[PDB]
Amino acid sequence: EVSVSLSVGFKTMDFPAVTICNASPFKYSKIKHLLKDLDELMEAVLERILAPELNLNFSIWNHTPLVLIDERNPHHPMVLDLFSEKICNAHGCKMAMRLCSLNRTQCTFRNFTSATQALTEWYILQATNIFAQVPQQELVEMSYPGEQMILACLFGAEPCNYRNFTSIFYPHYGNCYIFNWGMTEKALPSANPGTEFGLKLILDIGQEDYVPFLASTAGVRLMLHEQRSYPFIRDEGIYAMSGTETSIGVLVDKLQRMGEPYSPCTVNGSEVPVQNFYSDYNTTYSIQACLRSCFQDHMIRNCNCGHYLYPLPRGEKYCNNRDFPDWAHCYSDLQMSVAQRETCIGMCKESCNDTQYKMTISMADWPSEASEDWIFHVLSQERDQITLSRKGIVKLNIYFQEFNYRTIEESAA
Amino acid sequence: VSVSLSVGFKTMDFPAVTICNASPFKYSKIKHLLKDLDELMEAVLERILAPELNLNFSIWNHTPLVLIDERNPHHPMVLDLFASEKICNAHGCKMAMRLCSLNRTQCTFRNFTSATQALTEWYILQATNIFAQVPQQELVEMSYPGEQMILACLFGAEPCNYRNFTSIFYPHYGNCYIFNWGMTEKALPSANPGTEFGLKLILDIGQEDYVPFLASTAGVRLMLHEQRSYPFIRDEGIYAMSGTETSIGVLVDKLQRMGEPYSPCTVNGSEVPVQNFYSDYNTTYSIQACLRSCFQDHMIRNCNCGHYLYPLPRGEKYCNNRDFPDWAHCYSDLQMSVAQRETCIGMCKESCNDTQYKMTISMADWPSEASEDWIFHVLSQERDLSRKGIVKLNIYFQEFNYRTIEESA
Amino acid sequence: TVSVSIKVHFRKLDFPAVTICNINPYKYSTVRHLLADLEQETREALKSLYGFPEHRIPLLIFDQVVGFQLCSNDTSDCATYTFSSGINAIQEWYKLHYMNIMAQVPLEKKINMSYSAEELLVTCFFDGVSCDARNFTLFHHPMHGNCYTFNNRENETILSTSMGGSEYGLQVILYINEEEYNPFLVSSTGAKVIIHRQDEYPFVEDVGTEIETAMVTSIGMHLTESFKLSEPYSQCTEDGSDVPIRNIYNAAYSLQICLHSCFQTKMVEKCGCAQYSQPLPPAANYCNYQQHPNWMYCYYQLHRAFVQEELGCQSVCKEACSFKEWTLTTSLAQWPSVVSEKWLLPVLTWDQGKKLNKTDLAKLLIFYKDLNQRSIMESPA
Ligand SMILES: *[C@@H]1O[C@H](CO)[C@@H](O[C@@H]2O[C@H](CO)[C@@H](O)[C@H](O)[C@H]2NC(C)=O)[C@H](O)[C@H]1NC(C)=O
Ligand SMILES: *[C@@H]1O[C@H](CO)[C@@H](O[C@@H]2O[C@H](CO)[C@@H](O)[C@H](O)[C@H]2NC(C)=O)[C@H](O)[C@H]1NC(C)=O
Ligand SMILES: *[C@@H]1O[C@H](CO)[C@@H](O[C@@H]2O[C@H](CO)[C@@H](O)[C@H](O)[C@H]2NC(C)=O)[C@H](O)[C@H]1NC(C)=O
Ligand SMILES: *[C@@H]1O[C@H](CO)[C@@H](O)[C@H](O)[C@H]1NC(C)=O
Ligand SMILES: *[C@@H]1O[C@H](CO)[C@@H](O)[C@H](O)[C@H]1NC(C)=O
Ligand SMILES: *[C@@H]1O[C@H](CO)[C@@H](O)[C@H](O)[C@H]1NC(C)=O
Ligand SMILES: *[C@@H]1O[C@H](CO)[C@@H](O)[C@H](O)[C@H]1NC(C)=O
Repeated sequence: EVSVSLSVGFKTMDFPAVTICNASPFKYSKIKHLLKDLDELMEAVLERILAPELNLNFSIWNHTPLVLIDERNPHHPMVLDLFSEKICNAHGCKMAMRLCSLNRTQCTFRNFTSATQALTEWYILQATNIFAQVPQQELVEMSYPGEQMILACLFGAEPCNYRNFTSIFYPHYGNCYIFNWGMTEKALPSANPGTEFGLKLILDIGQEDYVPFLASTAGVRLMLHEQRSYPFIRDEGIYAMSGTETSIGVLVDKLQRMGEPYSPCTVNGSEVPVQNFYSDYNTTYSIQACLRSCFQDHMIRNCNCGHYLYPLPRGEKYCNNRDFPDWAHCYSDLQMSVAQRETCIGMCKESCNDTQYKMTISMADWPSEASEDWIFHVLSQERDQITLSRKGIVKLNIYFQEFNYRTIEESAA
Repeated sequence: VSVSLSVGFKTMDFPAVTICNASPFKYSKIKHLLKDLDELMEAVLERILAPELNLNFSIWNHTPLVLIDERNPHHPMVLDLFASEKICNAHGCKMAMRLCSLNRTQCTFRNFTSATQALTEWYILQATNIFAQVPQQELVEMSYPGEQMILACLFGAEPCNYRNFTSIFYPHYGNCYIFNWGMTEKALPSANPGTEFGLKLILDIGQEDYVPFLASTAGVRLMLHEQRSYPFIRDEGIYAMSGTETSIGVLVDKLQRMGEPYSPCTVNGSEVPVQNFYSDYNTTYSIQACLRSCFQDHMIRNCNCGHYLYPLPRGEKYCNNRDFPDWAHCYSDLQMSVAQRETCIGMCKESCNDTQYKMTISMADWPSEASEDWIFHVLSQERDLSRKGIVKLNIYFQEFNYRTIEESA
Repeated sequence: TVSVSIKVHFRKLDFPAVTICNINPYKYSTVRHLLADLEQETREALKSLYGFPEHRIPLLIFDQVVGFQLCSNDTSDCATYTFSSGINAIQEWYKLHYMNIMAQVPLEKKINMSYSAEELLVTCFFDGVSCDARNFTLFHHPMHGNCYTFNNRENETILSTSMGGSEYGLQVILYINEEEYNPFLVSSTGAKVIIHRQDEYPFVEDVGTEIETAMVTSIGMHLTESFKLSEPYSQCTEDGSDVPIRNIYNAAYSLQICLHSCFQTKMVEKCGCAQYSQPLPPAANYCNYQQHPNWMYCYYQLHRAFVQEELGCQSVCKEACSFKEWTLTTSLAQWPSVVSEKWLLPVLTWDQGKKLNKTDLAKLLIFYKDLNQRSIMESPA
């Protein structure tokens, strides 16, 4: 038998680890030399849809071509490759990707009701087939640098620099910068609430240099997490707009359970059967890392290659249309299999420390119209340089609320 | 002792709501005091923005900005702003405020890596040193008046105006206006959730009249708090964005402690020496008000003057570089002094009831494009205005409007 | 005495019902034929009072201070409302007359005049697979017109989330036709959304989070439950089965449903007619100026009594013992980005079948941040 107890208030503790990413994975001016064939084909696809009355690298097209499927005639539904001459958008018509495999002898569609989503998903798949062929230490160089992003930083009263952030390549968002990770330095504590004693940032989005067909949303991604824990920012993260001062008040809501003799959770990675592919980051155990390692294991066994959005064990290769032609078919098969998702859930233990950095988020315009000129003129000098604009700059404060913890804990009777 | 936790909805007094403009003063009203500091701030920007390009050196000498250059560890050096004229921004170069005392025979630095932070903090100190010399009865006349701030007010369906708000002067933010404070009238109860029964405000930012080099965020400061408590806007307040309708759902979250036989907390302020108050009103006790009120005792012992951002005794004086030249350094010593921190934290004590108002924020563009031009014509006619100069603000109870944690023996 | 305990689970998780509304209830050009006289009178009032170029209850001026008064029949008394701003005068007077016009129009016609699901929804996408206007249920609300509910329809199994995060939740793009807004009723441009149980009434007029156009709104959420004990331990009910009040919302019991049902019943007692803002109780009529010419003052008195708890509703209705909540984390970003406007807006208007303006659109993401379901249980010792 276990008895629960509850504690609430303010306590001095390590300030959360904050990870900053840009909403675009790459700098278009630095990666357009790889994507030019795909961009020319994407604009030809858009012209075929939008302006049909008006050569291309069809080796890209034949990987997963988009098809119109027209069912306006129940006795003769007809499927047509995109390549008056109008494509159908009536109530009986849908748009799909033809995912073919085994020398194309047997294959299936992935279906969309709308062209905007069909084109988004098609381009993401094709761009992934291109990025998976670039070595990661070169792929890092055509993403956003800490020099460009972190215009100013100040923690409490201590000045700060982009060299205070640990850098990782999170393949869906490119380079990400982690403040106060507590990995190779001692983590910073704080002992007072309010913005005056918190993290103060000014960030440059570089919005005009986005990849046009990937970066549909503009802002930074943010995530608060424990020291020495991996930032799964595609699940947990929030956005922040440019042109505003965003203020985030943090409260650490924690729930601590008893271990194996009382519940099936774990305090370590031990006696979990899944091989942890995030181990090379030296991070602490997490159910999220276990689930993704389980998926990447199934991927490496069924497709014979690993997917680009996940880490990779030492002997394997990422999936390419050049090396592994069937990869898109088998990857969609795995990605959509709910039985596979439940298998990983049934295989990974969850950790006994559940913790949530609860946030109250508020916003206002920044700079004011009166204090605009001199702030942008001075911000232009904060780098070795001018290429700056209001639509690019975020002002961001992160701080502890008056009560900064709520802990619920189990104890043995 | 052991607690019990509960959540629900009940009829109760609506929060007190403090409305405050982001800029503390109207530039058109105060720029005659700040002229000689603005002329110097323009020159300080010339030597940073366009270094290849008459000064009041008495304003500069109070706390210069200096370049600290330590790229060459064998010979690190510090230089006043007053192969190139360019001040270095590279890694290893810091821009810092030279705080000094005793005819500059002792000094200390406040370090910044970024020039936009250094200039913001330099000006705010030099401005503060000027406001401290204006009597509050006159300094309150240079800030935004209530009748210009509150354009329209409606509580559920009861109409209100700027005269339903209690005026206070909070030196960091200028005039603030408090709704439903319960100080000179009975507080209003609210018995329904949702926006239709909440407080509905239309507010004017007056953005064309902000001070250029100070208070550089555009919006209204906002705080929800208890009846008859003083609003510490800085610490638990938020901003609200202009050009939008901001909707704020409220939940009253409480902690009730067991008291003396079990804990050191107090029922009211009668046990504690809270001598200094921000205003003449009979506001309730709080540990936050005690710590701030205690800091000023130690600063009036040590620096012989009280700080502008803090309360003041009945007959003492605010700090000026005219009367108290060393005050700028002396204040920075007190912030770092462990003895000052630990002695006030020892004097003050928690309250038995501990209430916090939690908020859920949402936003939408306002007005609608269809109602925009009759809205702004009516608001223009009634002053005898533009989208990004106006705020609409709704504050209402959530479906569950209280959460309580109660200690028991 | 009782023992509290906490059970946390990680497993595939049912998705809530999501009710989405436009802030504006009807496409104005469609209702303008009903509201033509009221628009004429309102523009005459604006031209009379404020020079703007542009019958039982007139608009008035007082020693300018502008207002109106609501009067009783069997005595000389009236409740007089005087506003220090013309915006409140005009908006509140217009809404009085608007609600007394719309209360007389038949529901069959109101449902046809408001938005269709194919108009409100440009795209929908859930769990990585396509979704369509046919996946939403109609929810007609008297102050928001046709609202539409995701993941709540008859004889279909509830949709469940087996993967957390933004990519596998509900993603929907909304068309918010702001050139067809009503000039005097609706002064805020956007949409609203409620997250609720499948058997729970959304009350989208009260507590809905608001969606801004030219923006992507990212509603990440966690699930938490609480289970209290009824009597002897607490004066609380698991169901509506043992409270005297009749439920009129055709939805599972909750305290606000009980309080509103009690008040709507007290109105059918005292004023002889039902308030149009709320569902119609059995065998009643909505109030309007021609059949119930003095209901304004009756409602005023009755609600004043309710706030002073004189009607008993607050003591008769009880808290519900089982409680489920989704703790939302709303956050916003600009959408489309300035580089993606070049192709997103053309393809979005092709997906409708003029070019869309960036401010006519809003993108909404609703997702479980993680599959962790917390619960707090109370049990006898
Ligand atoms: C994608 O859509 C296509 C077309 O609607 C589906 O293909 C049809 O599936 C039915 C049921 O198996 C068959 O009877 C038809 O003959 C198919 N038509 C064609 C042209 O192949 C397909 O099943 C859908 N696939 C997915 C994964 O949604
Ligand atoms: C704003 O202040 C006015 C008074 O200046 C309040 O009006 C009074 O309201 C009470 C009821 O609460 C009446 O008995 C008085 O007769 C009213 N006086 C006048 C002169 O009308 C008004 O209620 C206040 N509004 C709010 C929302 O607080
Ligand atoms: C949206 O509604 C459609 C139609 O009710 C659903 O279509 C069914 O989807 C399942 C797989 O999820 C198929 O096995 C059925 O054959 C489909 N029926 C028809 C008539 O096509 C669809 O699942 C719904 N999608 C969502 C996300 O709710
Ligand atoms: C098509 O584009 C790819 C890059 O995406 C390139 O490697 C290939 O050589 C191109 N094919 C032709 C025929 O130009
Ligand atoms: C986990 O929870 C227990 C609860 O007592 C706590 O002691 C421990 O520090 C928490 N964290 C880790 C990493 O074990
Ligand atoms: C400089 O400014 C001070 C106010 O701080 C003023 O008293 C003095 O007269 C000024 N001197 C000159 C030369 O402008
Ligand atoms: C504190 O809370 C209790 C709750 O019953 C109340 O009676 C009391 O008046 C409140 N205030 C003080 C100062 O104790």
